[PDB]
Amino acid sequence: ENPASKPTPVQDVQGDGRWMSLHHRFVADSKDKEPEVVFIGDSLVQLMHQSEIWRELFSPLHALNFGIGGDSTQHVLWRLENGELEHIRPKIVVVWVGTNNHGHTAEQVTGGIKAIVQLVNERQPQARVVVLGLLPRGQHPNPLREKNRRVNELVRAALAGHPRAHFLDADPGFVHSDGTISHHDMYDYLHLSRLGYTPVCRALHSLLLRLL
Ligand SMILES: *[P@](C)(=O)O[C@@H](C)C(C)(C)C
Repeated sequence: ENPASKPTPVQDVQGDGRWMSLHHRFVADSKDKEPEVVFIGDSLVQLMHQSEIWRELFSPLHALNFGIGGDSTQHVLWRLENGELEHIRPKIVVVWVGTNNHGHTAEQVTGGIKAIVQLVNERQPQARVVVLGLLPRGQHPNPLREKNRRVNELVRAALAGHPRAHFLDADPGFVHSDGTISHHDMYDYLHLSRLGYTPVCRALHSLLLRLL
């Protein structure tokens, strides 16, 4: 099987049970709330909630943020199948995951993303699905930049004839002419600074407004 599309939780090898705690909180969120928009994915999704941009752009939309740092596609898939889509009927689900899929080919990662969209199409058939492209990373040109680009190309091709699945490239051009990414946009060449989130969230918020 494609390991990217075989649903599995993150095994606790540290001992504090943080991953399961987050999942359980999100499950409780879905049990208690009636969101119109559900965001799910990795640290890029999660930290969007920690910015002041969230309360100004996305809170008004009645949204839940189920991002978990370190998640790969198969982890998001497991979470969606194991409680996080229960007791809700969102209009839109936003998916952003795949940059952490180390050891998976771009094709496998694409397969994991397609599996996520399919599951959402089954459990929440009324919802439109928005998939964000994987952002570049690393200070200089490197294999992960090519990988994420290739995933974006493949995912975009997969979603193009899917008329309630929407591929969104939120990258305003973080990779400059000299091939570098500024630490002002990504403080560690992966996570987005407040300045980095600005054009990304603006792009997303715009799309969400059109669909909604
Ligand atoms: P995001 C891209 O999930 O950040 C990850 C790699 C951690 C630093 C492990 C949370």
